[PDB]
Amino acid sequence: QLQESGGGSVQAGGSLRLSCTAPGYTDSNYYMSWFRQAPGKEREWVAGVNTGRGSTSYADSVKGRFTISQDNAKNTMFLQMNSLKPEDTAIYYCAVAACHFCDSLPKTQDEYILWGQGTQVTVSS
Repeated sequence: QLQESGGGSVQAGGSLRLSCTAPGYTDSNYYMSWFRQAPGKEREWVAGVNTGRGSTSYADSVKGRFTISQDNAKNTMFLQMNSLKPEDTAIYYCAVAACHFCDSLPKTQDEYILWGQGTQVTVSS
């Protein structure tokens, strides 16, 4: 029951902005991460934000082209994806977990509690 939007197809070098909203999370601090999976591969962590600290982190394959930006509303985040390349084509998934210590952004699949459907991103040359 996450709200995800922004996916679609874009030419190579273009950009998209993925949006993710967690309805109950105006309370709490939380981890929110993006994972992606292309048909035939595992689901890799892409980027995430630790609202408890205020910090963001990125996988090396997207570092310098993907940035997370907060919203005025504290239960929503955006992933701005620039200079997209074909191998960024995949289903992108938002994931959220309420935060106790707010101690370190987790980078695997199984430590996140809430998941969306995923938005599909297709990059064509």
